[PDB]
Amino acid sequence: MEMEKEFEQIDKSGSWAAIYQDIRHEASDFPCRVAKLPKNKNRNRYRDVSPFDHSRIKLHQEDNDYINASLIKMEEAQRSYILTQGPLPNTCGHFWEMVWEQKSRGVVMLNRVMEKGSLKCAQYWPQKEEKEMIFEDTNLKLTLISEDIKSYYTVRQLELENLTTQETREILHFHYGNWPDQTAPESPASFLNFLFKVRESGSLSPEHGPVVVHCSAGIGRSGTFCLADTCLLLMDKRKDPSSVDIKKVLLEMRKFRMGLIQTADQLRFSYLAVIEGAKFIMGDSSVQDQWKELSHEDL
Ligand code: VO4
Ligand SMILES: [Mg+2]
Repeated sequence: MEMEKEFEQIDKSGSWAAIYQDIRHEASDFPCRVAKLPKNKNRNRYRDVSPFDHSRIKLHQEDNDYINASLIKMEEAQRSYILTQGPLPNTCGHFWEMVWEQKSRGVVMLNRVMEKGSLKCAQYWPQKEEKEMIFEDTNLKLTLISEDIKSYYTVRQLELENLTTQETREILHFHYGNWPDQTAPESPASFLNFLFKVRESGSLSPEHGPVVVHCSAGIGRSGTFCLADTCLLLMDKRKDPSSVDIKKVLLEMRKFRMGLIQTADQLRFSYLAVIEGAKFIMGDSSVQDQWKELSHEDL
């Protein structure tokens, strides 16, 4: 409720840029010394996007434990996320080692491999059932089991095997197809339909490790996805939409990874998505089918 009154006041005053710049100014600044070591240069996709030392995910190998990935641990909401960059050709084994070690069940990919003429993420999962991937460095095998291709997103079932122990795990891949970099999703409905598909899969259960969320840099689209989810969860535990302070939640998330939400329009969209999602949280179950129909996911 209060977020909705704030939304209309910011909209009618045309001050989303100023509100967003305020968040940038107030955001935490913590050291990223490991990310900046010379030996880790080729493990970072972008020179200006690094994990903080205090929240970085450490790989369980004595050689080099570095991956560009951050644990966003939302204490009040009681949910954690791992936000990471799109893996590079040389860090795909590290990525799946992280998924294994952290016991994640879901990977949310919000970008395409090719965007705007450039390669934004390595092809880190197999595209054909009969062409499985072996990651020699980390001793992992990855097989495509099936995929469900909808109009704007795809859900894949993957099998991840630890070749040292022969244990296997099902990993769900939720792949958003039409959310461009530095933009907001096309509609709250299509975004919320996707978010609730991730939720319904069980991938966010506290019984599993944290869901892995990435785009190319792991901060813009990834931050928008996690901000909306966390705000809806906070509202859900209290059953009180007016108790959620979305800018405070975003500043809390930014204690764990720099730069989350990259444009003023992504911040504005986050308000829109949380305000709409609140209808479901507060007991209008029918609204979820409305999002699905407006999503045209079968067209
Ligand atoms: O590739 V993302 O720019 O949305 O951090
Ligand atoms: Mg507010």
